[PDB]
Amino acid sequence: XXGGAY
Amino acid sequence: IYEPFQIPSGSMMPTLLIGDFILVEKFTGHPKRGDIVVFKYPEDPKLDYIKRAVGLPGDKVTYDPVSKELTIQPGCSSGCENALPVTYSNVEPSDFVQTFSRRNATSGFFEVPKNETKENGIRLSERKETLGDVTHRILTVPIAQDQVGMYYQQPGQQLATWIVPPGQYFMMGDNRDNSADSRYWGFVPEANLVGRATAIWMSFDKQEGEWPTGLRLSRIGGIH
Ligand SMILES: O=C(N1CCOCC1)N1CCS1(=O)=O
Repeated sequence: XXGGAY
Repeated sequence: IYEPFQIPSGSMMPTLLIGDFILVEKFTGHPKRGDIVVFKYPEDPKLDYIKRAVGLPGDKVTYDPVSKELTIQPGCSSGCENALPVTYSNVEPSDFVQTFSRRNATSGFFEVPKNETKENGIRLSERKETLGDVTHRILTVPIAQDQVGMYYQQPGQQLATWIVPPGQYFMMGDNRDNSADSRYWGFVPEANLVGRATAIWMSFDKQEGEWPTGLRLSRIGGIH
């Protein structure tokens, strides 16, 4: 994972 | 099962800060009011968003752009009739100053001792917001006001008032004058919910779009 969350 | 996410923006300040790396507990059932939730952005579900679930199915939610307070009436498909006790503490200075900039239409956030002044920037206000039986902090910007003309208006409701459809949620960011949320784009379907953010795994001192000074190990642990 390690994606962004806006 | 846990899924990690990085926090690139200030929309959930002071609760989550830019450079925080959170852990999400994947959801069955269902968010409670006040839960911090990662979800697929409805209009572009290739994007994950993180906000607080302020409104659950059936709630009549109303937002006052001047006092910057919510009113919530549950069990209200139409249109109901029963107020949640929503109370606010008194406004006080927050730990942050927001300073605006140019080349990269943007703003930066700076943690400033409350006994200090930053030369350029505006100190954000802070309050605690209690939604029934759960309480969290919110930041507001004194010179900012929501332009209701930009609001999502639900079909047949007046502006700044929404009735949450069955199977859907109303999401709001804690940094209330700096958050593009349900006020602007509508509800979040249940299917779109990934899970509840329960902890900070790691944290870095950083600004949006740059590298970090250093860390914030004091932040590792449960989310408050
Ligand atoms: O929309 C948002 N960002 C988050 C990450 O950068 C691009 C867009 N957040 C919602 C308002 S914010 O705090 O700028």
